[PDB]
Amino acid sequence: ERRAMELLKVSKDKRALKFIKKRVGTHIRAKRKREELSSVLAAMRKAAAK
Amino acid sequence: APSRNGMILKPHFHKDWQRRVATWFNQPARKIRRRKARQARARRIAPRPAAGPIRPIVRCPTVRYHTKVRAGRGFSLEELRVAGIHKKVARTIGISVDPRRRNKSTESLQANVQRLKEYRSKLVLFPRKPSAPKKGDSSAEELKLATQLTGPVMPIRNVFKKEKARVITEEEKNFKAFASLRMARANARLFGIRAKRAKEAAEQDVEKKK
Amino acid sequence: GAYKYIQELWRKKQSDVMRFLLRVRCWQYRQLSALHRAPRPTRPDKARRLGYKAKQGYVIYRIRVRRGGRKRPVPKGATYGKPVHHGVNQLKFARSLQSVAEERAGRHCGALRVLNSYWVGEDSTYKFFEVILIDPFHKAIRRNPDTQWITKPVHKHREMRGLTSAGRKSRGLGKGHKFHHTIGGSRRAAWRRRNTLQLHRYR
Amino acid sequence: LKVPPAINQFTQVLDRQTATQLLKLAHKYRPETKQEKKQRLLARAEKK
RNA sequence: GGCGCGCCGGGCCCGGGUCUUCCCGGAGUCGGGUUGCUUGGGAAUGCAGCCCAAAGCGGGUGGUAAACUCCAUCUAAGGCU
RNA sequence: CGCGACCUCAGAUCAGACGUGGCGACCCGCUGAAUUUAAGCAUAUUAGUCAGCGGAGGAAAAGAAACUAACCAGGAUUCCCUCAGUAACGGCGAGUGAACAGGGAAGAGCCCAGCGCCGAAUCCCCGCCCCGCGGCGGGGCGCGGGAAAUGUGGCGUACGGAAG
Repeated sequence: ERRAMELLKVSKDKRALKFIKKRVGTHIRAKRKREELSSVLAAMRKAAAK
Repeated sequence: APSRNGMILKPHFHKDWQRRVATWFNQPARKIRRRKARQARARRIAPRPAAGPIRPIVRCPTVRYHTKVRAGRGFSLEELRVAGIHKKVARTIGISVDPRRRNKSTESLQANVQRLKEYRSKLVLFPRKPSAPKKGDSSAEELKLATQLTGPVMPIRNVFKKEKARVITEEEKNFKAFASLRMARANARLFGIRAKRAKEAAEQDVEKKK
Repeated sequence: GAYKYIQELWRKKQSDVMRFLLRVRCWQYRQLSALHRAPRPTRPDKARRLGYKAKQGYVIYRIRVRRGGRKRPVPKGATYGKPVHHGVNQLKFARSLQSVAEERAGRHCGALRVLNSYWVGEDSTYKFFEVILIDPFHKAIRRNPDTQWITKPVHKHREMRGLTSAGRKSRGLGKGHKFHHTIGGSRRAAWRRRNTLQLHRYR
Repeated sequence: LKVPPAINQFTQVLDRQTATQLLKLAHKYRPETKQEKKQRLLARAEKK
């Protein structure tokens, strides 16, 4: 999770999808999770401005 | 060594079958038990039917047996509630109960709301003590005349509605039987191929305009 | 109230916290004996799912199991026979390193009855399990209607005959198309139906 | 060992003049003894 | 012994239909990669080890691998009969 | 230095209750061959069978669906007839091999962990009388000990459940 939130910061969101697959499960098990991590990442890219 | 003309054939006696052989010499005074302990059953349950809690109107599935009707497991929980009988009171007066069954058509749902009134009416119900009855409990004349039932209760027989001999109109005779089976086969299979090319041909008119 | 958060935090082992706790505690089971009693249950949440209550009767032992596989027993390594059956080093056990826990609690404590088990630590040679058991003569258990299903002479040594939920899984049963080799009671009796001749009288 | 921060806040504890003062307000709001329930349950059947 | 029916003696203060507002569930497990046994199950029917190891419009199943999709049908990781 | 609470851990011919061993014809959990078939023989076959070890009962085991379907839908489990020597495997060679639908025997259906309301409302052991029992159960009386908030009992669990 920490490591996949370091390819999402720097926008390599394919390699990151292709990295989460091996760990957690199938292509749709690595989809919502890649959609969850992006949204907490996007959280702390708000709470810094405020 | 096969002689000559003569069918090839594969036996499964290569195991030690003899050590597991089953015989039915029992067969005659195994029947005469069932029938005895059968005969015990309903002397224990006196004026209650030996035919037991009543089985619903239920089909047989798939395209082979889908013309038929048979007895089932139990009445669905939207056939009991509409009629006016509860699920834990229905067990206590010969009406079947099953938590799984479905209601997908209304042609086998109206047939099972009427089934439970037929029954509710023709039942005979005894008082709690012989010396003090109440309200829904039946009179002491039926109960005199009332008695046990034999064989399935209101048994479902095979049914079909008749039809007359008819003068055919001039558009029945002008209807193809084989060429209407072949133009419904053609449009079911090819509709996937149809819709993507009415899309790809209408895709190119949008591009060359803009 | 508090048992909603105790479940969800044990489901976070790869965090910082639970990584530390499943480490200190596991050092501290390589130190004590290979079967030993435990004063109160460690995961009181997870236990209370698999049946436990707190009342003068129940009890927990905490057994440890050597980890790994099976190696086929013959002198030096010389299985005399055909080539298929030269196999000794990559074969496996059909039941589990759970149920081997439920059983060794079972044999030692022969008065008591097994009920269920659950996970608690692992190392690289050891897996550690806790293991519920019940005194079937304590008047508390004899006289709660609910419990008395266990006191009865048939439930003797459940662990030994594939009956506990950790037990059941090897015998290969469920419902449907995926489990065809059991229809009948159990694996053995599928086989038997398929191999009789059914010799009636007239034939 | 590097005790992490959430389990590390249990070494943080209330001091001496507050710990012997906080058990004197709770001294007036205790639950009743087990012997008190024999003159409270019994005290209903005297007045009624 | 077994059913039925009085006299004293013990419990037990309990039931259904319309309207509003709350509220809901089993984790090192499901799941995969690999290795060995098993099955009539064929790009693996079931079981086990070692590694990786979840989700909540979510999870299994739908007999040929997968991506992109609407439907159909069951609630798995606790228990008795 | 002492005094007291808890937690984790000794010892007893301490008070009262349990296990071992036997028989094994049928049942459950393991482990497990080679003769022999292929006119040779290594995969296959024998066969998850023989021998080995373990646990029970008057039957065992299974059991109210993470079920079959593709229908105008059946509705726990076991058992007989059928489905079939089929669909599927197989040096595609010898050879092995189901299920669902259909019709019968038998027919019965339910309980918690968890979310939270009801002053633990809950249980075990002991001293004393009245009855009483060769399945130690019935009532009264204990400033009698203990278990328990690291969670006992009551309503209650997907067919939904609760309060007003």
